[PDB]
Amino acid sequence: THFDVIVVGAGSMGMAAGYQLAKQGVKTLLVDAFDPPHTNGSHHGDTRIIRHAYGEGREYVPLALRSQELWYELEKETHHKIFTKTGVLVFGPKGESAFVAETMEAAKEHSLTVDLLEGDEINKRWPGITVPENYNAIFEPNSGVLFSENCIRAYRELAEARGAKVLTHTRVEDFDISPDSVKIETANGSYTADKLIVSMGAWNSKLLSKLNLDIPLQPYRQVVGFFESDESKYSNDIDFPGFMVEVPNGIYGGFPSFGGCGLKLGYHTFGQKIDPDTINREFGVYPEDESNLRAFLEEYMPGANGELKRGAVCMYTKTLDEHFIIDLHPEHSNVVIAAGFSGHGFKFSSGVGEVLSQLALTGKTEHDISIFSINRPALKE
Ligand SMILES: *Cc1cc2c(cc1C)nc1c(=O)[nH]c(=O)nc-1n2C[C@H](O)[C@H](O)[C@H](O)COP(=O)(O)OP(=O)(O)OC[C@H]1O[C@@H](n2cnc3c(N)ncnc32)[C@H](O)[C@@H]1O
Ligand SMILES: [Cl-]
Repeated sequence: THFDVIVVGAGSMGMAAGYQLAKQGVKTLLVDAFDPPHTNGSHHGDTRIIRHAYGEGREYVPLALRSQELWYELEKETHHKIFTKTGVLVFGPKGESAFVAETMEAAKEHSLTVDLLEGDEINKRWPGITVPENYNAIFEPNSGVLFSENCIRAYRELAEARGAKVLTHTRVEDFDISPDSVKIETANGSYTADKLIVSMGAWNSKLLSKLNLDIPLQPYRQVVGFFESDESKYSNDIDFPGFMVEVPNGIYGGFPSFGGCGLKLGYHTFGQKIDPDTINREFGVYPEDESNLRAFLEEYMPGANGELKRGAVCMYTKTLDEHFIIDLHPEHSNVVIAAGFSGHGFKFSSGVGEVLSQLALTGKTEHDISIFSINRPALKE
């Protein structure tokens, strides 16, 4: 059967696209190597931060705000839990974090609601945080935490109810693009459509070559740990925030304990360079997995440094400039690419689903996606 649209990779981006297409009666096939949500890609480990005031760049702010509204819409549409409004705390040494400074500029440029705090004020407001007096902070009360696996699961169920088809456990191996149609090849059969969306996560770094693209995309092994914590300090129930922070040796992101699961932490600016088909997905096989996390906790969040309850191993896919790629294929207007989310895309996946649907159906989008151009110089070595 010939589809209107085929999505290859039904993960964060692809499943959101599938939902957007299905809701409009577009006949859509999604193909995934596994059965999303799953633990082999970039979307597991339960939780993801969404921030609006954006330390990676003030220009992501409208897409973040649109995505936030889309997440509230999803919360209303499903029985799965989507979002909890933890707020997000950003801190770092005063005058020595570009990330903090840009987050502050973004909030002023877009009139976001934030609180500015420094030093002992941070430690006083949130028992359990111990920063030096020379640190400053910006706290965003209305952003928070997404349950990422639930997001994908909900978009899947909703899309499928509207007639989208999802072909699981099926790896796309090659492509054949014509001026007026697209074709995918798999071990389970070949499929055709009018339009293609390519959203294969870390595997974009191996298979975009089949579409005659040569773009630096490096996959990285990124672990997270959940730690037994003082629940009187670090529980969501006592308003402990989500956080993304810069310290002299890099950026860390974390989450309050939800229902006693433990504070969750990840070291964002370091990971191992890997291949997605040979990555070691067992937490704790390198001593850095646990040690890098406790190095942060014992300094800054000392009551959240108990027994390791749970670990996970996830992948980032970085571009050279760490900005996304969201665009048409330069040689094929019937092919849409979503790649290179550089460890910070999940929060936008709802909005990206909308962009991808518009690009597929119309070749354009109402969103400003200029900074994510596939033709930009900074993508290339
Ligand atoms: C790993 C990670 C990422 C992350 C994060 C912490 C960790 C440890 N923290 C984040 C945060 O707090 N907030 C945020 O906004 N983002 C954060 N991230 C990044 C984010 O999770 C990623 O940027 C995002 O998930 C990327 O999504 P994308 O849709 O690109 O990737 P995916 O969900 O893995 O989906 C890809 C799918 O493609 C399928 N696949 C692969 N190969 C094939 C083939 N050949 N054929 C068909 N399907 C294929 C995969 O199976 C997967 O489902
Ligand atoms: Cl990523």
